[PDB]
Amino acid sequence: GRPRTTSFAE
Amino acid sequence: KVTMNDFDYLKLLGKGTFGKVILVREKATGRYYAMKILRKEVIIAKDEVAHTVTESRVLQNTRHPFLTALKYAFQTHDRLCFVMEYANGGELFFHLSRERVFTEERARFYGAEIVSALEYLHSRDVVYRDIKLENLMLDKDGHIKITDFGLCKEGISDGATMKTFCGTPEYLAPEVLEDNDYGRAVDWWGLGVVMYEMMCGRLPFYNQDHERLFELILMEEIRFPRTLSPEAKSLLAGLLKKDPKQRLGGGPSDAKEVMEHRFFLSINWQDVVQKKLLPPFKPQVTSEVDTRYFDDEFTAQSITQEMFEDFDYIADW
Ligand SMILES: CC(C)(C)c1ccc(CC2([NH3+])CCN(c3ncnc4[nH]ccc34)CC2)cc1
Repeated sequence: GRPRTTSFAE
Repeated sequence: KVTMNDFDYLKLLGKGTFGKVILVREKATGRYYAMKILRKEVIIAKDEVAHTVTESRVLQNTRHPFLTALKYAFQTHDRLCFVMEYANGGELFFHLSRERVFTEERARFYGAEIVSALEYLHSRDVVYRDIKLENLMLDKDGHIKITDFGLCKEGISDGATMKTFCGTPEYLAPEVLEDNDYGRAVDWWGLGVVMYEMMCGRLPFYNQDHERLFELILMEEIRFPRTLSPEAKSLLAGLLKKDPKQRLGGGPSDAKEVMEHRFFLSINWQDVVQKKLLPPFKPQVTSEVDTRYFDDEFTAQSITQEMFEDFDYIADW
């Protein structure tokens, strides 16, 4: 499982 | 020139803020692609212009079987469109959520393909910066393809540095959580986290609170399962070494230190790229239009001058 991650960039 | 109406819009593969991704069929040829469709007004409003433009430039100057290939880039007045090759097999995130944990041999298959790709990219002076199960897909033949190149840095050769705090929280190298600049070693940390997810069935460090998740990546030491092979434990301890200069592939040779580790003793690096290896898993698709390796969440739905100068594109292949 484990939830879907999201890319960031400051 | 190419237009939105050269395509049949068959199935929805993804959807988010910045747009949708649709399986499509070029009408004039029969050949199926994934189309990334993005709203220009949302891209511009959320400062994601450079990334989109980088993604097109990168995708334009790369040629490798384990990197996704751009056929068409084009825009309308309100949209940007990338027509790339379709990954029938879905994301590794999908497969690993189902199986929970792969065998060392299978992990090793995928690990080699990622390594060959990062080798290629590093040879092109590109640092990928976003290795995750979501960005790792499987083609019809069972091979890996890296998708999503928005976060890349270009023109980083040897020991060049970067400053942008970017990527994915769970997957961040310790040195990127320290102030100031960082090098291409970060990609190997990335490989260390996906191999670990593939072999130990969980993320090496995790906390929903991001403050804690970062305290973990910096301070905590990885644990390994007891019956994980010694050469696997060795590989992982080497890739998830916190100090980049001491990390495997962090030296001056880069990918070669990772290729010459004894986890990969059986792998012929000449013939990984040439694709002579029977993959350990073939996606089991009936038709070309079958999306059983993407989520019902998306697939069950039916369907509808300066800034973008270096974007439009037609592939010669
Ligand atoms: C909403 C936006 C931001 C547009 C988005 C949605 C989904 C994804 C994840 C994918 N792994 C990559 C694109 N795609 C693909 N599916 C199949 N073959 C593909 N080839 C290239 C991309 C792609 C869906 C899954 C990434 C971005």
